[PDB]
Amino acid sequence: HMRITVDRSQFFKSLGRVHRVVPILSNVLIDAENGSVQLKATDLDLEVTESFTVNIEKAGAITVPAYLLYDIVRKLPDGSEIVLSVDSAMSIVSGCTHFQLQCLPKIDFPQFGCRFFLSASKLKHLLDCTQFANGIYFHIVHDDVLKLRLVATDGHRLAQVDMEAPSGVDGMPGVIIPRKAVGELQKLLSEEIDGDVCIELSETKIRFSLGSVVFTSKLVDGTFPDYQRVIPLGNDRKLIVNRQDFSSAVDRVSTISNDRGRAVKLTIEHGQLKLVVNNPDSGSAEDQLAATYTSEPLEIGFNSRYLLDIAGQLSSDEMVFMLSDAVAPALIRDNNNAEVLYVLMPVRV
Amino acid sequence: HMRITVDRSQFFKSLGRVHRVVERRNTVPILSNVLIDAENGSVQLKATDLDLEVTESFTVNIEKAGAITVPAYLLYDIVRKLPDGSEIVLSVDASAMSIVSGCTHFQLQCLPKIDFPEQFGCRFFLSASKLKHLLDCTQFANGIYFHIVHDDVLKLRLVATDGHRLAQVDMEAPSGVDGMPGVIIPRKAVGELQKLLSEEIDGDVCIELSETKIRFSLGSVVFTSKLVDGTFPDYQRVIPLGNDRKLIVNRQDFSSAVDRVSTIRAVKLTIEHGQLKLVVNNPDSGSAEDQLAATYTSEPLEIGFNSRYLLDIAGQLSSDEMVFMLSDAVAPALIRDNNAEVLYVLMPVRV
Repeated sequence: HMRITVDRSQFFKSLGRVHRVVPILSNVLIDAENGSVQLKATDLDLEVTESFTVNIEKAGAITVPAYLLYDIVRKLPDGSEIVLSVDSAMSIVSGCTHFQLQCLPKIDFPQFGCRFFLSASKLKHLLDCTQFANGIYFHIVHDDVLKLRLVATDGHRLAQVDMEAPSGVDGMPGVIIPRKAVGELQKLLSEEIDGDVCIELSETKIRFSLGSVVFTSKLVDGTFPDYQRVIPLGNDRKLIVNRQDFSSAVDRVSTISNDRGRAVKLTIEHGQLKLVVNNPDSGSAEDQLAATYTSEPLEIGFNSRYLLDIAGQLSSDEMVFMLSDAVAPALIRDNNNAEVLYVLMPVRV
Repeated sequence: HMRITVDRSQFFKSLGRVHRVVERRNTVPILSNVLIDAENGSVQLKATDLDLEVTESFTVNIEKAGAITVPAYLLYDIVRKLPDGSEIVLSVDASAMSIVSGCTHFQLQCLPKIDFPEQFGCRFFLSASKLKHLLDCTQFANGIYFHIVHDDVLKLRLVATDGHRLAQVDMEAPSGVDGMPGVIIPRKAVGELQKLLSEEIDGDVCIELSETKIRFSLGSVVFTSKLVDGTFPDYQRVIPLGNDRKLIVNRQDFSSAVDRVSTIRAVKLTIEHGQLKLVVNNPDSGSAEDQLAATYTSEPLEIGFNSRYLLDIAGQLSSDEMVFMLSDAVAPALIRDNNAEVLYVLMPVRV
């Protein structure tokens, strides 16, 4: 048998962590042993586990559907006490509400060279800097000062972010993290308070331990083509604008093409910036802001949403552009931090 | 040719009221636009899907009077993103409109007003709260029948039914109703109307009904709708007459208990003397069980209903107690409050 008694709210919280991530694959395992209960589920490519300490009346395990169970505890009265028992039929009891679910036994349920730690907030920032740009490149750069670097690119468009690497990294290889795994991790980092994250990397998998939670993912098969090939080296013209004034301005003019005319034209003059979106079926838009520009006037266009993601992820009051012509990729960075760097393909305007 | 300066937020609010009616999927280009008529110190927005029309007016200091028709979703999405509390300047020089907010400048493709489409025997008034109350009781149950019953005391009554499943709500009739007939209001108009009353303060609503149309003026807003062609059946045939067994339960304990067991759509109610067990079954998922306190002294009954229809009825009933008028497991149930102004009829299901 198996029998445990849990606080409803503490159990509902513990359950939303595994909520997001084949009859056995829609279920979730509950293992009760040694004064702590561990919830666990997997999609073969990922695995999330959350454990909370509770007094356990009898030890055992069962595999039960996941979304249904989340929905039951959602409706169970707050702060109530739930009793979970077996006698492939699991019983739930909260007051006179007595459920009985169809289950599956645990038996049907499925070396780390590197190990170091990083704050959860610092971790999520690096992913948010790259998530909006296959996978993200996880490697170290040997620059006298080790820099842990993430790189995401799409042919020529690219996003790269660097940070001072912590102890235990030396010797870590270069691995590719699935985009599926990144999203589930930033969801996991959004739903917890800041803390320490233990990153352990094996031959095939990488694991993130955040206290109660442990997330695990397979890795991508392949090699990354030295992304430095797509980054421009000598972009002569330098342009500076207020980041918040710029985001808002880009936000306004792109409304006259909610559709495929997401392109916006940047007319660049000395210390001035005119923005131009046109739509033959909708009309024209215009805005102007003050810029720090002393190069040859340029007219170049970009995608509206790809800008607001980059600007959404930059942090200084000022935005920096390293440009060439209307056809060459731009280089976008902050004015105070060379931690992150972006490369954006121009579009025809 | 026209020039006005409006507060953005007050204009965004004024714009969300008529926002919904515009048919985004419409093919004719003027039907996706919205008319703005500027005259006599107030700005009136108006739009239609041929079947409905909303107009809303707000007072503005007006530099120049004139009119133009501008696409709606484009403009709604634009004004949403403009900084709050700002002032917007809207200009013509037809089918060419200029917008100015700071250094932002738009120029939209429009159509002149002349291209926009254009007697009420009955007229009476109703409190805004009481009106929305009558529809929320009915919305979840084509159209709904609008009529009065002459019961020595006139009773303004709303009826919506699905064969035997039915919803009826009565109210003391106001001045000016005598002579108003019975009309059917499209379900399209009801939903759009319940939204308009959620976004306005309580007040008095002027209902004007003609031979073919009915109009609702709620202060700033003016809503008008076509009526349905057809016949409504004589719903008194549908309401059960002699349901012997009567059962009373706590409304919120009942909703919550039904909500909890319905997580696993029919639920079986085993009714005994002073006892009520709730049971949902699922061969592919399993079973649920609950028990609640009931006021039952009739012959024990086992009868089932749809889970979602209960939570709407209990969601719309208002006393602590819910009442059921039953016969056997196959005869329709009658649910009432204890203020019996409204009543529901639900077909049972096999459980």
